[PDB]
Amino acid sequence: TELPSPPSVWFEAEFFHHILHWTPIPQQSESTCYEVALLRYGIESWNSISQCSQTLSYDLTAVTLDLYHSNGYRARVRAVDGSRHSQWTVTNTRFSVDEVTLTVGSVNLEIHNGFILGKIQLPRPKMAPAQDTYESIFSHFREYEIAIRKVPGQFTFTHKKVKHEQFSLLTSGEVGEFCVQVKPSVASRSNKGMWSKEECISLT
Amino acid sequence: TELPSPPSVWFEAEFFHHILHWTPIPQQSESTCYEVALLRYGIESWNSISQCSQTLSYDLTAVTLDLYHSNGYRARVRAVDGSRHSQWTVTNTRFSVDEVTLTVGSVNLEIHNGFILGKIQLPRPKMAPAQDTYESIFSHFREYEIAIRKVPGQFTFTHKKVKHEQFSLLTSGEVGEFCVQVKPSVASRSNKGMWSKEECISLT
Amino acid sequence: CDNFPQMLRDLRDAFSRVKTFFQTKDEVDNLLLKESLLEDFKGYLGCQALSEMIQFYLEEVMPQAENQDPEAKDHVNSLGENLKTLRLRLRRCHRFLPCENKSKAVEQIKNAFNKLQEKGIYKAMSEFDIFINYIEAYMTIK
Amino acid sequence: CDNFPQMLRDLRDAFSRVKTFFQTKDEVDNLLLKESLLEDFKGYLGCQALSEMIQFYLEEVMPQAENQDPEAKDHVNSLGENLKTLRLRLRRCHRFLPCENKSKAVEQIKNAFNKLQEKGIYKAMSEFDIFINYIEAYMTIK
Repeated sequence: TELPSPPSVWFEAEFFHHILHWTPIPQQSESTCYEVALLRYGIESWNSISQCSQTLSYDLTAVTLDLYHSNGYRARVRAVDGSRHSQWTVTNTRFSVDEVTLTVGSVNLEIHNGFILGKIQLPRPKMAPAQDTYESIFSHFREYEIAIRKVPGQFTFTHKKVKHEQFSLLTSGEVGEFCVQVKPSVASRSNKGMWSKEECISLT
Repeated sequence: TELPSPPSVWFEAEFFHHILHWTPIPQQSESTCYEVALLRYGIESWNSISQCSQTLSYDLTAVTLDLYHSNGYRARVRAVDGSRHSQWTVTNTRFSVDEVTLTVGSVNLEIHNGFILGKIQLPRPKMAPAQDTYESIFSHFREYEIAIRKVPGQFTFTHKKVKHEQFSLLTSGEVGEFCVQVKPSVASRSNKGMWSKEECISLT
Repeated sequence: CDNFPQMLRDLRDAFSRVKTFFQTKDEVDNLLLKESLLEDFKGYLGCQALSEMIQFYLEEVMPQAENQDPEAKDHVNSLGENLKTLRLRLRRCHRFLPCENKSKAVEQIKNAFNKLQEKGIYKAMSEFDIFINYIEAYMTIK
Repeated sequence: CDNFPQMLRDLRDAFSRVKTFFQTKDEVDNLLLKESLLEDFKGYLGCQALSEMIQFYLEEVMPQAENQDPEAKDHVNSLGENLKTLRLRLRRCHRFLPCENKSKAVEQIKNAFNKLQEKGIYKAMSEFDIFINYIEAYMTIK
């Protein structure tokens, strides 16, 4: 008779995109919604961001801008229907820079000499202070994994690794097209990354 | 029947003036002289400066110039007459900067306003390298004790203390002459000093 | 110097495998490691602070834990080795953990003295005047 | 800072009253305190060297001496107090003997932790991620 708490709450961050996520209480009625609440680690003060959300994800980037200067956060979600509510279900872990998934803005390819130059525009998110560029926060140890595919070819790849947003790739001449993807990281940290959207370049 | 060693050997140093001194063996015959030998602490190598000296003091400044850059010396004297000699009598302690008696070149007095200015020319010994000025060796902590006497007056003094080679003395006007002496030292060290030669100044 | 970046990571990794088991429990939410420690770190006691902290985490913290929550034993220990291992690679590149290293000169000498029996005492006391000339030399380095 | 010049002197003075009794005996004339020590002093182990030396002179050297030549007992002890006394006035003006001081932040914290029983273990392990963010902060200070 007393509403069920949401099974689990968790973050799905990316450089300024700290969306919260949760799973629905079983038998969720068409009138039930959820309440999203935050907490700046260091102050026993929970702040209610949302009173009602008929979604299973809320974007908390804006109230978590200090993420990369703070010591994490704690979110928690609650189910609401009529006068009753479900116990709060807090995030299992603290939300810091640790859990942010490293992605990359894009990659442009230029076919030169007989080699290919490529610069990696890091991500530039709208809701991101000027004082906080991907380079500021992550000043040193930016490495990338590069996967190059050939076409016409088979769905196979060559793997390389660099330490700057501008790399090159020793070309042998004989191909009709190359495609590349990147995956960033910071050696000092264990943050997982995400392979960029494929960016092909015709050699012909 | 075997010549007696000199009772004791000792230094009487002053900024570059490292004279050695010793007492005569008893019943010193008119034909006995002494042998002066040095030793740079750090090398078991005694070097004979003098073969014969019918004195009781030898000036070793020249072979001890490194005194203020070295870790001391050890002198020793021996009695010689005919084919026999006396056991060596080494200095009881190592000769370093410690045992150098701090003196001062001089002091010039100028009678101004109604006060007296005085600058203390530190000692400038001939056999002293340019690289070694009293200020170089003794870079910081130069203090002086000042004794001022009044004349006409009684053989009494006023005592003061400064920290620079140029000091002044609050004058009350009513005297006919003042005389001063100084005594240097270095607070970091326990070196004894020597009161300068009196340097009077007529107020009239 | 040695392996700066990497060794840091090897460390956080040992933690990612435990972050949970422990963050689950943590209920009160006030910062223990107050930024004041980051101040002792940005200070001259910095080497002491860091050494005192590692000393803290491998003797008090983890120990009382590995046992406390047995199921955690195996992994707390793992982290607590990447720590032991960081300490070393650290107090090697002297530039970082000097307060945990020890002078060879002081040993060579401490050696000579031991191999000079009853006489060692005399020469030691006779050069103390130089010892003082050294100590002062050390103070002008400020 | 505290009493730089003077305390040095107060020390050599305690020695002038003994310089003899000991320099008399010293027969072999090779430098024990090799200038290499002055090198560890002009180095990062400098604090260690000096602390190791004082540790040397008050535990090995003097001790074995004060007793060795009883007649020297009273005065070696005197010097060995101007030493004890220099140590303090020194590991106070932190700028000089940091390797002998201990962080308050590490205590305050080490305090909090002790006054949190079974729970202290959890929060300690939960913030270790921050500890690592500090340690790295300390390394960028080089």
